[PDB]
Parts: sequence; structure tokens; C-alpha cells
Amino acid sequence: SEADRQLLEAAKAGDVETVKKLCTVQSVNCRDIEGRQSTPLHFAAGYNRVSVVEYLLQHGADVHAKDKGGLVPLHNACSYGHYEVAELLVKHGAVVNVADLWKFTPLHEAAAKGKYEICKLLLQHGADPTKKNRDGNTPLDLVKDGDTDIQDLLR
Amino acid sequence: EIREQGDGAEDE
Repeated sequence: SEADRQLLEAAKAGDVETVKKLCTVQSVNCRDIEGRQSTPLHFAAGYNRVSVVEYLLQHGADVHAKDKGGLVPLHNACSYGHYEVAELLVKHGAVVNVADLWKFTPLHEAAAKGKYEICKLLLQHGADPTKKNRDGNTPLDLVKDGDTDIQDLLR
Repeated sequence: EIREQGDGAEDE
């Protein structure tokens, strides 16, 4: 659908006014069929569009939606290091220990990317730093050797 | 296949 394509794009662009105009029952959780099946909320989260994330969360977006690889919008926020988005998604019920297809959790992502505040957020909401992904790696295992502050945080 | 991070962009 043409409105769907424009909504997904407005979410990436952070054009909240266009998002407001294009949001319908069906479009608010539509999927990018030719891409990774991301929803508007995956894109807003991944592109750090805080106002769009806030609007979507208030108007019918599913915080738990998975893309083709099993990523929820919290994974996108953590992977690209967007703290405010990660906090909003967690405050709105994102499951902090959710695993994608590869068994990576948001904390695996935040640890690998070395995002202090995001790791702190997830740990405070019960993120399990003992969880192994399919490489047998815990989030602590994914912290870069150069990233001393994150290592210490996760012990 | 390589594991993909999902749709999004880095902050500056």
C-alpha cells in the first residue's frame, strides 16, 4: 500500500506530522514487505526518532512485534545505541530478555556496542547477563576488550 | 549468513 510505504518512510525520517496523518488501524503495524518486515516502530526505534516512537506507542504500535530475524524494536534501539528510545520501549513494556532467532538479547546488543546507559537500563530491569546466544556467548563475552567501563559494569 | 542488526542508523 502507498500509504504504508509513506508511513514507514516518515517513521525513518522522524516526520511525526506525516506519521500522524498516515496512521490507521492497519498501517500502524504494517510491515516493510520488501525489506526485513520491519514495522513503523522498528524504524522509528532504529533511526532514533523519539517523537515518532512516542506517538506510535500512544496510537496502537505493538512494542512486541518481531521483524524477519525475530528482532523487536528494543533490539534495534540497543543495536544502534539509541538510549531514549530504549528507555521508552522498556517503560512501555518491552521484554528486556527477549531473544531473536540467534538468541541475542537486547543486552547482547548493548554490550557489543558498548552503550553504558543502555546496559545500565537493561540490567536495572532484570536483563540476564548470563544468557548465552547461539555462539555460546553471554553479553559480557561480546564486550570489546577495549571497552573497560562496560566490562566492569557487567562484571 | 552473517547476522544482521536490523533496520536503523548510528548516531553521530
